[PDB]
Amino acid sequence: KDHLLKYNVGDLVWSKVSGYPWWPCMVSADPLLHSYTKLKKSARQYHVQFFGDAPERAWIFEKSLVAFEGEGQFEKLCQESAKQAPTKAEKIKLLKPISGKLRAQWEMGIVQAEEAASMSVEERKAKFTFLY
Ligand SMILES: N#Cc1ccc(C(=O)N(Cc2cccs2)C2CC2)cc1
Repeated sequence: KDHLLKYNVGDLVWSKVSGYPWWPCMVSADPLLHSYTKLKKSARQYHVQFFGDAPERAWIFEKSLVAFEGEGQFEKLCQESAKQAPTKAEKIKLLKPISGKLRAQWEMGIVQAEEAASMSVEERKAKFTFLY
């Protein structure tokens, strides 16, 4: 059913998790379930790996994903998420630039994602699929 789906394994995406900035990810298979997409059964989720020195993984709703082209998208993603926010505290935090450990890790993720973007889907799957 790959053709009916917005993303496939190896596609680079930005993911939005509450309390975190938009983060560079790669759509991948769940190491235990062996699936990359599912219905939580009307809304679609995708399994993603978060790039960086301390990688993580999650099932994310399609509405919290944006196709990754590059770092230049980040500014508009922050602005759009801020305008879409209900609470004033949420808006303020979204536009506040990342700092410390998290900023360094986000930058490491970008570096990894940009290398992955320059490769074919097959090549990046082989190189950037973090085992679990
Ligand atoms: N290198 C690195 C790094 C990777 C991941 C995260 C991270 O905690 N989350 C939240 C999570 C949701 C589910 C599992 S983890 C991601 C950024 C949103 C932080 C740093």
